[PDB]
Amino acid sequence: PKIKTVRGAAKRFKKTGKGGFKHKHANLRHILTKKATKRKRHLRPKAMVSKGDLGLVIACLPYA
Amino acid sequence: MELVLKDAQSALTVSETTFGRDFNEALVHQVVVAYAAGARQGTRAQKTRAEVTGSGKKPWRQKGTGRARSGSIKSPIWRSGGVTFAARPQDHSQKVNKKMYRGALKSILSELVRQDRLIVVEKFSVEAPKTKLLAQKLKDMALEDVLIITGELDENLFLAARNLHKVDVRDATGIDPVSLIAFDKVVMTADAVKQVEEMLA
Amino acid sequence: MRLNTLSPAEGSKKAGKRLGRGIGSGLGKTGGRGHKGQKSRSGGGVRRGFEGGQMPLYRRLPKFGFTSRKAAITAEIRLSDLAKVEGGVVDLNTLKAANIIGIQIEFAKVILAGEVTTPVTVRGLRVTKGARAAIEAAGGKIEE
Amino acid sequence: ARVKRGVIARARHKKILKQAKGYYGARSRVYRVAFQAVIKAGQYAYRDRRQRKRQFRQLWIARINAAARQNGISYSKFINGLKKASVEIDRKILADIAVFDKVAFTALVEKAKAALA
RNA sequence: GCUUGACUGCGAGCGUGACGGCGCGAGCAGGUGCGAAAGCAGGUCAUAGUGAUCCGGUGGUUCUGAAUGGAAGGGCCAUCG
RNA sequence: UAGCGGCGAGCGAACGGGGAGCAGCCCAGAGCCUGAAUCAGUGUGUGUGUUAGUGGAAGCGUCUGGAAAGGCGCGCGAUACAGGGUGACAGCCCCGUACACAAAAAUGCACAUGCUGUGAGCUCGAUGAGUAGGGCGGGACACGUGGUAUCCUGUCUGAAUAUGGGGGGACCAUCCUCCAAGGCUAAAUACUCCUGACUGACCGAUAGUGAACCAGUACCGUGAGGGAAAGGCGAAAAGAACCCCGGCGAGGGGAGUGAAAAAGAACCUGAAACCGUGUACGUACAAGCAGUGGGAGCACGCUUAGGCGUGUGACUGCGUACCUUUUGUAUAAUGGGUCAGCGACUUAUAUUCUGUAGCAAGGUUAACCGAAUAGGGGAGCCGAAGGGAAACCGAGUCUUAA
Ligand SMILES: [Mg+2]
Ligand SMILES: [Mg+2]
Ligand SMILES: [Mg+2]
Ligand SMILES: [Mg+2]
Ligand SMILES: [Mg+2]
Ligand SMILES: [Mg+2]
Ligand SMILES: [Mg+2]
Ligand SMILES: [Mg+2]
Ligand SMILES: [Mg+2]
Ligand SMILES: [Mg+2]
Ligand SMILES: [Mg+2]
Ligand SMILES: [Mg+2]
Ligand SMILES: [Mg+2]
Ligand SMILES: [Mg+2]
Ligand SMILES: [Mg+2]
Ligand SMILES: [Mg+2]
Ligand SMILES: [Mg+2]
Ligand SMILES: [Mg+2]
Ligand SMILES: [Mg+2]
Ligand SMILES: [Mg+2]
Ligand SMILES: [Mg+2]
Ligand SMILES: [Mg+2]
Ligand SMILES: [Mg+2]
Ligand SMILES: [Mg+2]
Ligand SMILES: [Mg+2]
Ligand SMILES: [Mg+2]
Ligand SMILES: [Mg+2]
Ligand SMILES: [Mg+2]
Ligand SMILES: [Mg+2]
Ligand SMILES: [Mg+2]
Ligand SMILES: [Mg+2]
Ligand SMILES: [Mg+2]
Repeated sequence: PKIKTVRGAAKRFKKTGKGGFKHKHANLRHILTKKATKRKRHLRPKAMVSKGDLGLVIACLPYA
Repeated sequence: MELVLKDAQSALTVSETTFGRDFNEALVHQVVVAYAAGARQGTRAQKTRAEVTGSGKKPWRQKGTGRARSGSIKSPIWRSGGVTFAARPQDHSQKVNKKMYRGALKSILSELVRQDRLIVVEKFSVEAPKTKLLAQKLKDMALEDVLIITGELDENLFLAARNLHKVDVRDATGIDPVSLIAFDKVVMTADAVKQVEEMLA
Repeated sequence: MRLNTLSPAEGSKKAGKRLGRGIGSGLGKTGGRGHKGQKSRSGGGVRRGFEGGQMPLYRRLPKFGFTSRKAAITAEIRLSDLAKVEGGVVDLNTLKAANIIGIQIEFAKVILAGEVTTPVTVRGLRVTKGARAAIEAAGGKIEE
Repeated sequence: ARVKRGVIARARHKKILKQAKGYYGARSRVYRVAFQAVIKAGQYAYRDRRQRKRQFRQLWIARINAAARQNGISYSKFINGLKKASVEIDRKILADIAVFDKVAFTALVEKAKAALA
């Protein structure tokens, strides 16, 4: 049978050009009043998955 | 390149890419191996511990008896038990790329003309379907173990070769890699080689 | 060239591992599985993404975005594909006939990829400004 | 392709049992015990190829010491005398001379005593 | 005393974490305060005062809208439990 | 994939495309024409099967041997060198095989035809109501009630009826498309208790069916049920007349048979554990994983004065099994009485990486067709472009008023 994608991972990681994965930052859902604007601003752009975590992501997204 | 006929003593022009290329042993070996795998029937099976006839009853209680613990009389450790990895009917056929198959035939055909194992004649036939005639004809050509390839499959030539062990006839479209290697000589009519070139581009 | 003289290429038929076949093999008595624990057991091992109980990476990060149904019916065409078409004039139908875009494609865009050499008439397709210059440079014509 | 193990298993069990000839009891009869006995015998043989070189040198030194004291000198002063006399005869030969040729050994002691004196 | 820089968009370059993250930051653009001006201000002498994701709420939104025009729903931004 | 999902674990379409196969009809109704197509039943004839069958080619000499089919020599057949048997391995000894034929009788399938029933065609009408829909409770749809279309209905209700109604994923408008609440329908598909033929990089008596054998038996259980062990003399029984010991025994020794009886029915081969008889050497003042290094003596084979080999091993140095598990085991921790047989990293499908081969900005087909491993089939899949949540832009794009 085909490998099944972890659908939860597919909704959180997008494959980039050179094979990396981009993702949205955490800590930007609620409780922002107490967060400094500088901190919230640096959480808006998408970030790349770190090298230590690529093994977990690739295993969960075999068809990405 | 020219393929000199054996009787008419005239040359026959053929594509150099088909009959004059190098011998790619690694390529030919894969196609020959894949052809043998395609011949496998693969009809066999054993019984796992699930298929062995018997009861699921525990042979004796878990503790107290002083024996090694057992859970099923069908265990593969036991005599008459199942096979641990019992076989199933499988399919051993491999895939061969179209270009790798055709590329291997060219390397085989070009190797045959290099070994002088390919004989080209203008025509090859017998009057009546009698193996005595065909056996006599091959003795005249000093041939005993030979694969004969013709353009149109004649019934008389087919019947006359059926009982000859080291001889078999074949249509131009019916050639296979292992047949071209298995036989000592390969006799092709001038019509067959023409049809083979169109088959191999 | 005989059936008992063909040989495979050097280094093409590496032998497989056979676990638990004595000391000399280097894989005996454990099959390279270590000593104990979950991973040494038959059928043992944790599922994908499991990190021992810590909130896994694909769960501590937020979901984002949505999937566009229009992107599935949109394709991009390279300049090098304009010569594969039949007849010169390119549109949705001629690109589909040339097996260049999918049968369900409704929107197609030509981009500056590859190179075009012959005059081509693009019709009913969006064209990037870079590809528009290259098509007109080869005597082509672009019409909406 | 079922493979019966009977022929090759008996061959290698006989190979072990043949090397265990002369061992006492089950050590020359049953494979489980004979196999351990053969492995242990190989370990001892490896170890004793090194010990043999120590035991023989120890024997030569003892014989040289005896023959030297028959001539009025200890092994220590005798060896030191030979090195001061630039004689490079090893202990296997000295012990051999000490047994089979007394007069040649006495000549060596005279050579050693001269280098000391 | 006068004030709202407890600004918006960014950010060279570092620090610290297995990671999720956390921290420092000159300078640039827009607009502003105080000062005659040079300048200073992106909260508080510094280091504690905190909670991922999911689900859902509220406001906004030259994004999407399952025949089409809308809408619902979704996304994005701000924010709440 | 789109989606569904304590948005967890997992579940998982459709549209569309390529193929196999292809078939459409009837009632809710009268009339005219009428019994006209069609199907079924029931006969008949023709054809082709099935159920017994018939014919079916071609070799001798010599050597070894118990025996020739083997060796050697010289022939012959082949639309027959599939296979089996025959005193060892047979194209030509036998049975067959290729091929050519064969049915009184029953029967399958086709056809044709008869009989019986069946009704075609045309015009004009008609157009499935406690139903659709709805409320409530459930279920089915990939879709867990969610913004939830669609389907089913236990309960309560309840239309319109072609000027009409349904659907197009909440819903409305427009447009498109179809006509529910009556039915029938071959093929492509699934399966094998069973029959025949054939095949196998399937097993070869602890294997293969539990069962190669009088096995679902013996045996076990109140019962449901459970469930074994056990194959091989030889070519041919020619299976040992007769004699002797013995209990008119068992068993054995002769004789005889046979190529072989050390093939004698407890029968091919006959391993190991285990138990004996004989010979050589050692051993009754000697302490322990029983060996190893050194080593006398004795016995024996030699060569031969070779002073070597083999067996034994007085005496002596060193030396606390193996596996497992552990920081660590002679451990008084685990496991093993021994031998023989069996007994554990596989298979399928996806995916990634490495090697290798082909082709190369291209590569490759899947199902399927196909005297089929060929060839056809390019539906598709991957790659040559990315950025963005997305519209969109595009060698750039996003971010931002920039
Ligand atoms: Mg938010
Ligand atoms: Mg079995
Ligand atoms: Mg093919
Ligand atoms: Mg481990
Ligand atoms: Mg273990
Ligand atoms: Mg451990
Ligand atoms: Mg296509
Ligand atoms: Mg030393
Ligand atoms: Mg400023
Ligand atoms: Mg001022
Ligand atoms: Mg403070
Ligand atoms: Mg719409
Ligand atoms: Mg007959
Ligand atoms: Mg005959
Ligand atoms: Mg709609
Ligand atoms: Mg229409
Ligand atoms: Mg059995
Ligand atoms: Mg046996
Ligand atoms: Mg059973
Ligand atoms: Mg059995
Ligand atoms: Mg008797
Ligand atoms: Mg026997
Ligand atoms: Mg004594
Ligand atoms: Mg000791
Ligand atoms: Mg312990
Ligand atoms: Mg350890
Ligand atoms: Mg302990
Ligand atoms: Mg110790
Ligand atoms: Mg112990
Ligand atoms: Mg003890
Ligand atoms: Mg204990
Ligand atoms: Mg024990």
